This record gives sequence, C-alpha cells and structure tokens, in this order.
Amino acid sequence: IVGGTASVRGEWPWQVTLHTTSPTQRHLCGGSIIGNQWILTAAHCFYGVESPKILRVYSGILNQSEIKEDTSFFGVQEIIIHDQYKMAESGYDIALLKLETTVGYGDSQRPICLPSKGDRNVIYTDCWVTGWGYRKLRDKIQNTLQKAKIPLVTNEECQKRYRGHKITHKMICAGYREGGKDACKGDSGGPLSCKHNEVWHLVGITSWGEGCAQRERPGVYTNVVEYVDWILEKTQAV
Ligand SMILES: COC(=O)Nc1ccc2c(c1)NC(=O)CC/C=C/C[C@H](N1CC[C@H](c3cccc(Cl)c3)CC1=O)c1nc-2c[nH]1
Repeated sequence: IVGGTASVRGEWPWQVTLHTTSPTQRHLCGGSIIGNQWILTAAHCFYGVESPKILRVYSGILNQSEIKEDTSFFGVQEIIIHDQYKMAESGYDIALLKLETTVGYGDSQRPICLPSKGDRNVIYTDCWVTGWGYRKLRDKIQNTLQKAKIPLVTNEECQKRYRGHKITHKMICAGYREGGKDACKGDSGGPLSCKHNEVWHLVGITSWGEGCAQRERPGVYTNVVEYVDWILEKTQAV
C-alpha cells in the first residue's frame, strides 16, 4: 500500500494473507473471508501455482511476524478460478479458495458482506484498500497491515486514464487524480472495502494498475457486485 498508515488489530477482520510454501514460505497475495470455508481473491495470484497443497491461508493477522512454523493456518482444498479468466488486464480476475476446514468467527476473523444487486446504483464515499504490499515500486512486503482511503472513479474517467486498455463495467477503479495513495506489489487479491449504512461491503478485489499511486493512473479492481451470481454459483452449489 502506497501512502497508507498502519492498521489497528481487528480493523479489517476479513483480510487474510495467502502464503505459498514453494520453494520457501512467503506472502503471495491478499484475500477476503466471505464465508466460513471461503476466501475471495484474484485469479492472477495463482500464476504458476500447480497445486492447492502449497497454499496457506492466515486469518486474524496484523503483523507478518505473527507467522512462524507453529502458527495455525487454513489449508486450501480447492482453487476456483473464473472460466473466462485469461489475465488481470482483461478482467474476470476473480478466484475462490475452498478451505480444508471451517473458520471459527470472532472479533479477529469474520466475513465481509458482498455488495447487494440493488446497491449497483449506490455511491460509495468511504472506501479503503488494505494489504502488506510495497510502499513504493521497489520495496518489500510490509510487516504491519496498511490501509489507505481511496475515492472511487467512474468507468468513463478510468477509461480516459487507460488509453489502449478496455475498462469494462466488470472492473471498478479507485484513485486520486494527483496519485499518492494506492495498492502496490503484494496487495493484489485483497479487498477494496467500502462502508455504507454502517456496514462494510466488499466492493473490489485489488487487480492491476500502471505502476503504483501514479498521477492519473487509478488502481483497477474486479467489480465484485458483477460477480455475486458467479460467487453464489460456486459457494452454494447443491
Ligand atoms: C517475501 O515475500 C514477497 O516478497 N512476496 C511477494 C512480493 C511481491 C509480489 C508477490 C509476493 N506476489 C506475486 O508475485 C503473486 C502474483 C501477483 C502478481 C501481481 C501483483 N500486483 C501487481 C500490481 C497490483 C496493483 C497495482 C496498483 C494498483 C492496483 Cl489496484 C493493483 C498489485 C499487486 O500485488 C504482485 N505481487 C507481487 C508482485 N506483483
């Protein structure tokens, strides 16, 4: 996260850190708890991941230093990538992780509400991007979970900023015209959380951008409201 500040413990209890075990254990991506055996994240996170056996999901983490060999984690039973996914820049950058065990909810780990279909017309004015990603283009994964408040940008304005790309309504953009606050490397897959009527909603999934926090280059997020039926298809299968 560029231009953000340290989160307080329990502030984003749906935020997870997804680690890869191959060749050595390291943070891979962010993710969000959406159900008691379900993490919503970005499809591009699994580039070169040939098995869910190398993945570890850690919930209730503020600091990466809380993670050692004896730290409990959730194993991944299945990786579900959207069928239409090819690359982050073309959309459908969405994936689900079916956990091997159930998350026991508490003040440190609980789900974020998905947006409502009727709320496709609501204007969110209180949106935050979170993660352990870089604070600048050439940096390192941060110990403390960072947060940054970012304004949503219309599809029309985002398309103007990304000449040569096709910004679809299945993408949602967020950023300041002058730049300075954004997601960066290692934040992808994490949430863009917006508070509406005292309730947090998972509006976006950190997907891609041209560099980090650049002037007139808003962050591009998977527009979660456009995938609610797809999420229910995969999580509520009979
Ligand atoms: C000790 O452990 C580490 O050092 N671990 C570590 C470091 C870095 C990264 C990473 C793991 N993960 C991967 O390589 C997995 C595949 C992801 C690829 C794209 C991803 N990304 C690309 C840009 C994207 C963005 C920018 C600006 C605005 C938005 Cl709205 C989104 C944010 C982002 O994380 C990214 N993550 C890393 C590099 N690039």
